[PDB]
Amino acid sequence: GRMHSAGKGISSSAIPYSRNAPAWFKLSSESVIEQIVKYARKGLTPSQIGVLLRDAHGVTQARVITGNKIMRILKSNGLAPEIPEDLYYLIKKAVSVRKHLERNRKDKDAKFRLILIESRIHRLARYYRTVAVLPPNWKYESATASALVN
Amino acid sequence: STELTVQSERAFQKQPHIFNNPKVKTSKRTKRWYKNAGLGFKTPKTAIEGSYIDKKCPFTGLVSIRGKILTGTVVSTKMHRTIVIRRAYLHYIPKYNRYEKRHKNVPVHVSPAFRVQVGDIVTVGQCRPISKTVRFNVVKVSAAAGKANKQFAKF
Amino acid sequence: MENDKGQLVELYVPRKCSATNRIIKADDHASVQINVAKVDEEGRAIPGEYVTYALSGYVRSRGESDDSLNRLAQNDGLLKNVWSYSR
Amino acid sequence: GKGKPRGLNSARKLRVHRRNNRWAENNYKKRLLGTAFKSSPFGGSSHAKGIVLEKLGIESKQPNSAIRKCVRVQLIKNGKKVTAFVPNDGCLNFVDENDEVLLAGFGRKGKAKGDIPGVRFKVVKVSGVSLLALWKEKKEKPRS
Amino acid sequence: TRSSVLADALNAINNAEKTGKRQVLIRPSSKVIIKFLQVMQKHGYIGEFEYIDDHRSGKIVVQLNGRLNKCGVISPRFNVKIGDIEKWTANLLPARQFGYVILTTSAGIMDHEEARRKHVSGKILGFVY
Amino acid sequence: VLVQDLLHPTAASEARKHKLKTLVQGPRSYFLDVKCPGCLNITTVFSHAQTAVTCESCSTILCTPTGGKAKLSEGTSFRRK
RNA sequence: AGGGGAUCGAAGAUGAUCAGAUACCGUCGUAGUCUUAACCAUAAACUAUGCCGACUAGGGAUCGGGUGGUGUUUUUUUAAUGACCCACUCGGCACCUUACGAGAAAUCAAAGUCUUUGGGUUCUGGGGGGAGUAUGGUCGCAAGGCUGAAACUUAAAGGAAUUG
RNA sequence: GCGGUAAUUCCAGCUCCAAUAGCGUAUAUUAAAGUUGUUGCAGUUAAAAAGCUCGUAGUUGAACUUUGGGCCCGGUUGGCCGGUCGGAUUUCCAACGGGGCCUUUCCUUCUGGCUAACCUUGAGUCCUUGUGGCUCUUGGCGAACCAGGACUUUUACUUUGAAAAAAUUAGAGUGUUCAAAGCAGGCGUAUUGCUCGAAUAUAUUAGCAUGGAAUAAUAGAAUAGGACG
RNA sequence: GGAUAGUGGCCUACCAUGGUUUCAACGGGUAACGGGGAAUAAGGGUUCGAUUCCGGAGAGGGAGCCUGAGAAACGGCUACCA
Ligand SMILES: [Zn+2]
Repeated sequence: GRMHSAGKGISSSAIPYSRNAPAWFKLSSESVIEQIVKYARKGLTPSQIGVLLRDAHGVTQARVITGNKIMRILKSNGLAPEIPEDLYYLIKKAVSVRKHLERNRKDKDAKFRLILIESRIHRLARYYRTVAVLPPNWKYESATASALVN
Repeated sequence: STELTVQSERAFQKQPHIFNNPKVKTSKRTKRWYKNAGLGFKTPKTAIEGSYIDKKCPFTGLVSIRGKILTGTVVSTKMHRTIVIRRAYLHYIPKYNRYEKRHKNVPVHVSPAFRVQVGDIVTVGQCRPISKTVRFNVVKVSAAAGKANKQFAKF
Repeated sequence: MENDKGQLVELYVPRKCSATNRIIKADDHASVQINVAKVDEEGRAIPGEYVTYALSGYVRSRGESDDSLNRLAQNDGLLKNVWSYSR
Repeated sequence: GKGKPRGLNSARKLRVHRRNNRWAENNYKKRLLGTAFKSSPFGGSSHAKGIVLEKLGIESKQPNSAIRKCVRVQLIKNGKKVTAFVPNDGCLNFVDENDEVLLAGFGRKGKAKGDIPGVRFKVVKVSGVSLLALWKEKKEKPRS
Repeated sequence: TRSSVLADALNAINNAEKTGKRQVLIRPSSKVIIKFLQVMQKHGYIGEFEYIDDHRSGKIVVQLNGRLNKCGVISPRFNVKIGDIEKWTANLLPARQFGYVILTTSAGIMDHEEARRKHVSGKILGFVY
Repeated sequence: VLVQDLLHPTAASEARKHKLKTLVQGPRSYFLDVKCPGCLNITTVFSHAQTAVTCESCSTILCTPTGGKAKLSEGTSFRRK
């Protein structure tokens, strides 16, 4: 696949057959759920949080030791932010790129890339809006995204 | 659609031959008539409770449901007491042995008993020529509001 | 290939490769018939008695006649190790 | 699967495309535009009569070397002019100018026949009688 | 993107056959795939297949012999109106006397013969001979 | 080749292929209980860091990440699983 | 429309050459060539070969990332590192040999799995010439771009290979 | 493609061929044409991949949710016998279908009408040592659809059926003397009738009706504003 | 409300701003009446139907109308154009 290029690299997570376990793992649900939530107070992303936990701590996958995905925990304790993580970071990027282009319009490369990024933003937002996780009138425009990120 | 004022016409809106005597002190003010379409069509509470008039009402008006009974997706509710619905289908073409997405927009009356919105799948019943284009009458709202409130705010 | 009331009809029921079971036909002058001999007690090897195999020109060409030989004539008991089903 | 949409609901695109590419079929185009009527000395009819203007002697193409006897003809139905060959040996002896002849096609849909340039028609009858019967001896060319 | 997993399976099997192989690793398993392979083995074209279970969509190891000339899929599962099955078997089968057109009906995934006997019909899946 | 065991692959040429090209795919990264003798307590670490992990109490270090695994900070010990 | 204008250098003038030589060769040299702000939108813009997906065959290199080694080499004190070596794995730019298979052939790991004819999808072509012409529409300051006929004519035009 | 002095193509004689009460021609159309390509084309060099990437309408779109076992009921061919005075039905038996079952298993649901079917049994038995067999009312099966009240996520596909003019087509019957046709006709007591017909099939798309539950869509309980009581 | 045998923007009055469209509206072309059908035989198709049956429309072009159960009739009338 790989949309906005013709790159065809394979790179991911080989998820274990072990839907349960980690056998050698102690603690409880309580432990890691508190972890998640307090890190959410600190203000980290479920990607950030999961990476951190899987590193310094000993959590193979948060959903296994706790039958629930991270963002679901966040939303459950009222920690879900305005818009999702991927859409957020897309808009943030498009924002930085756009500032770069405001700084020199001579860079057509940045134009092309800005088009791509924003197209991804629009397609994604269309998906999100379809599944009701975004108000069915939600649209991205630059002049408002500047604020919307910050 | 309708709503408000009820008596908002130059003429007096009244159900024909439904005399309510002044001398006979009633506690309902106005005497209401109604029936049932048939075919399984429950006459909604808002029709017998309500105080609208609509002579083009299937449940309180002077029309009759008979002939075709169709369903469709509401595409237009911009007019008054009448809507347009898109009925989609697929057409078989032999030479290619395949189908093609077609559609027709049917004009259809809608009583002030119902409360329609663009998207509500609806069931209509063919009546007599009501207007220049209208031969159907909304007879049941199968949908709801497409989970509208399910797009609410933050927290 | 019989007919109405039994009776074999139509001549010639061709061979068949042992490794692939794909028919061996006449113009394939690239097929092969390998004859291994039914040896007996101490040294000697009974002539007039064979374990025979067919090998389609296909496989011969593809270069798998050797390997398929090993496989075929070991679980046919005249080889011990050499070839293994896993890899 | 090379271009063509194989889906189960892509009838529309398929027949549309079929029309589109039908237009590259020469006789489809011509049958649909109306050419048979629009152009063409005959009106799309099989035959057409017309009066003889002058008698022509058309030198044949290469590598042949002769003179092809013809006539210039003005078609009655539609006043269009057109030159027509006169078949067989003689027969240009049978016409005379101002005569009222009967023309048919050359069996090539337009397209001049052999070595005769720009002649897409021929003579079949003159003066009311068949040119053939004249060339034999069965019949004789009427009064005037 | 993977458009028809059945199509992939059949292509896989055929491509294994031709090359002179005796097994196939096909991927990833499905219900239609399984029932198809089953109607195949019911007439002894393949040996026995095994559903290996990756904790995702599946894997299948199909042991095959060599009776199989060609199995395949009809891309747009057309609708067969019971008078049309004859037309299809005529279309892509070597002879009257053998081979099987196989289709999905509201009486299950079955071959044109079983469909004919049962007197049921529907969409056309593929074919085997 | 021509005929082989797809259901049963040798541990050798199964341990060569890609993490997704195995028979039934699975990870190739391990957890290890790691310890620096400064304190007395051990902390579980994932072999590929991303995050530069420190010990329980003493703000020391444990590993600085790389293009893959985590380079353990010299004066440390570890145990798989 | 400004700057810039070393160089080479459509135009143009010249010396030659030739029957002629508006050329090829020599000299002079305007515009150009550079850059800024706007245009313009085409190249044999080519791999003359649409994109996503699956499968079908062997070999040695090389780019990038990773892993494995009581390999070499760097010495300081053994390491750490850095370069190199070897095996393996992803994703690359390419070659090699093959050919089960394809082709009209030249050739092609796709141009294969295609009369045993169906993974999904976008685009174009239907004898040659007339002709990318005419007409309309639209785009541009212009040069011109896109969209784009017919009448008539014609038995061939064309591709790959073989011998001469 | 023939003809420029020996023309196997012209003008003719002879001889011969082909079709034959008919044969040529001109125009169109269909087949040939896989040269319009759904079936089924072609696009490196022959006609043809847009300079490039985005991208809306359109076409298309991974996998996974009742699978597996047990029992009954009655059909339709066919086999080996025939029991019989060409065809017949039991059981012996396989084969191939349908219906209903119990396996945690809505079948819309109450409120009675209806009950055909048995867990029933009430006496026993014609009769093969009896679960072979069904007439037979008194505790005990719902769905088979009645009518009334109360509600139901929507589809595509497929089956069977109804509703369906004739002529036309496919096609049965009848010797217009044959035949294209026609729907006649055929038989005796041919002096006071007798009688077979005037079939069947297709008739698709859409609408109605009915069975199916694979394939493929659609809707649902996450700010629980959820499910039944 | 009027008008009709009667439903209806059929017409009038008041009032609103709606109705169709790349699933191709609207417009143009047709040497276009529609159907039962016909020609062509592997199949899928292609082509055609003015014409013995059914439905519609017209009576040189247009309008208007009398009579009547039924006609906007034309082998009826009235007016205009040819
Ligand atoms: Zn420490």
